[PDB]
Amino acid sequence: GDRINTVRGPITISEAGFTLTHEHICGSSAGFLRAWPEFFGSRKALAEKAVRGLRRARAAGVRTIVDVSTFDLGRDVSLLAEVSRAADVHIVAATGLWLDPPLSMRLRSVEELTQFFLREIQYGIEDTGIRAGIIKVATTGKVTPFQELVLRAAARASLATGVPVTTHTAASQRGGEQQAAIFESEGLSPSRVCIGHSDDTDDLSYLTALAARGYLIGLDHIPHSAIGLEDNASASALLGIRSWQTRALLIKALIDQGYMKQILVSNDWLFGFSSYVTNIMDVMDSVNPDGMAFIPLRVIPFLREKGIPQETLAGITVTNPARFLSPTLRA
Amino acid sequence: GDRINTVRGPITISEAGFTLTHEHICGSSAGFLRAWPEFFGSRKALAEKAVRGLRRARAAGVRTIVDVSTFDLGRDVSLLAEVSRAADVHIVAATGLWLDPPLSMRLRSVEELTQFFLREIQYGIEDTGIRAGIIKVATTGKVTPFQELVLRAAARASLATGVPVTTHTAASQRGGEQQAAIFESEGLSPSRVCIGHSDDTDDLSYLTALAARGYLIGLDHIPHSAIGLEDNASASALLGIRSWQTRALLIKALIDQGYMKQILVSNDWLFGFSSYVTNIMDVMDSVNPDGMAFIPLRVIPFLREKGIPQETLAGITVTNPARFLSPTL
Ligand SMILES: C[As](C)(=O)[O-]
Ligand SMILES: C[As](C)(=O)[O-]
Ligand SMILES: [Zn+2]
Ligand SMILES: [Zn+2]
Ligand SMILES: [Zn+2]
Ligand SMILES: [Zn+2]
Repeated sequence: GDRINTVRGPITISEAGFTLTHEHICGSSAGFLRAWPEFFGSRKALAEKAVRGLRRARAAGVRTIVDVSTFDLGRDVSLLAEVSRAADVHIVAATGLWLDPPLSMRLRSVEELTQFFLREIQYGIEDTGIRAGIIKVATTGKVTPFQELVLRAAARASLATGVPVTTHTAASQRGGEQQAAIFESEGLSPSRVCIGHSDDTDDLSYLTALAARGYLIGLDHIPHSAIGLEDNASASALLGIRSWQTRALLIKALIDQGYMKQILVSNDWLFGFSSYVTNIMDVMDSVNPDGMAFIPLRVIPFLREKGIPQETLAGITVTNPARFLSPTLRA
Repeated sequence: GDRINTVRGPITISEAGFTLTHEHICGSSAGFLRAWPEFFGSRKALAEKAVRGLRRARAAGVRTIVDVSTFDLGRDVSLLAEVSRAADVHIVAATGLWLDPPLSMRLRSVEELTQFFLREIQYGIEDTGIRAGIIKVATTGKVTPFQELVLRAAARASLATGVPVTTHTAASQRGGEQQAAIFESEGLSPSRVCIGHSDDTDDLSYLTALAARGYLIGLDHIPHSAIGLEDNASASALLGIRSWQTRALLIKALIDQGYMKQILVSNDWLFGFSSYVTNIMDVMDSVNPDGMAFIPLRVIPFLREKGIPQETLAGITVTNPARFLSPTL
């Protein structure tokens, strides 16, 4: 109803405040942080870096982040709880599956996957008793048969619990349209779904058409940009070469079209990143030293400068995430 | 030098006894047992099944198993330590990588992989202080570029520590030849290497040639013969069409060639198996109700009746594993 799960327990949605709806503490792989912590220097070093970063985000006004790391992104909810408590920032944990499921997940049926997502929402993650407040799913442009199982299981878990679904897409492939079709074939309301990484495209017809159907639009890659780093193949492939201003103007664009209630904004940042080339984190941190504070420190003023009312910005950063995260469906 | 690391700490070579050199407590995926234990009923149920299975094997003469589950096979060394202590059977843990590395492993350099294998051997696995006593690697027929990195990292870790390397091969594609070539390019002695799943072929010339170069030959799929399951659409690509006796005779064949010193025998069994289709464990347990006791209860007597002397059988099951596992440079 009006309470959501965080890694410190249930909170009322009024307490969430300024919420970043797509972030990561650490982007990794199942088991990896605990098997090889010195990849990140140490577990302690990683935790301290996350606490420093989250504390700066809190100074800048952030009160909640949603960590959309799944099992196969190496989600360690014990780490999430430790850094949440120390930074005093709410963290919502995720269930679901991203793009790197191990065999023990890849070979499961839609029914089995449904019961796994329900366990993480209704019972707890691992043996921690920490419950997920969101379901994260990911597809390639053309959805694979396994990915379709994952989306149907996510829809079924969402209908049984009321918690929302948020996606990874290839926006240049208009990936959201095939995702939306599968979700609706399962009876899932578009108001329970955020189509993420949507600022990766400048195709406003695609974006507005999803928004008109009641989907939430995740403009969550705003600081991702390898401009100046064109000589870095791996960084360019990851971040793109569109400017952060270009990405942010899509926020204005969707407001101007009348869809401010459908916008969710985030940084998609992280404090460690093992599921890409070595030292990618140092490259990203040089691009955006603000980290997760990039949205409140850079983007919000940029948009106010362009004339967007304060009330509108507050609605996008506070009201929209609250409506989205509040469990809404079967009691 | 003459101490072997187990999940309960170091043991002397003489303590190892009858050793099964390729086994699994649970074939899974990294993080999976912790995240979804009810897939196996419960963690408790899996543990209890494994303790009964190990005690059965112990009553059939087994004293040590080598669990060749890697990180990406969901190795949980805390589970191994628990079941080892309750069954009074030594378990040697593994490092290395099998065929399901996640992105955080697949994108690593040979230098990075070498350091991870070294951490698990020299420092410990996770935060447990339990050190690996063997390095497990796997390839599919024609070695992929990443698999080649794994094999080279395994060779370098072995050379720094004396710990042996054991492999998963496609024997029908003669995959050991490519593995050996890579190991030798690194300066690794063949006597530190077991080429596994070798009973999956009838090509005796292929096996003898490897043995003559000094490789250990892992005849570890003996009970994966099934016989009777052609109605199944997932128990013929995992299990066999040749009888277990046929596989077992390869042991005798190699003995007769004068290579009994080169032979390692095991079951490649497990007590849980999530990295396959659902309910596979039920199929497997019905086909081989002996589990890890299949080697001592069926294969040893079969060889004895074919005229292999006790002393030779003890050499294969006690002496060879001890020489293989004892860290050596
Ligand atoms: C963990 As990601 C690079 O898919 O947002
Ligand atoms: C874990 As296996 C079936 O490759 O020996
Ligand atoms: Zn993503
Ligand atoms: Zn992300
Ligand atoms: Zn194998
Ligand atoms: Zn095996």
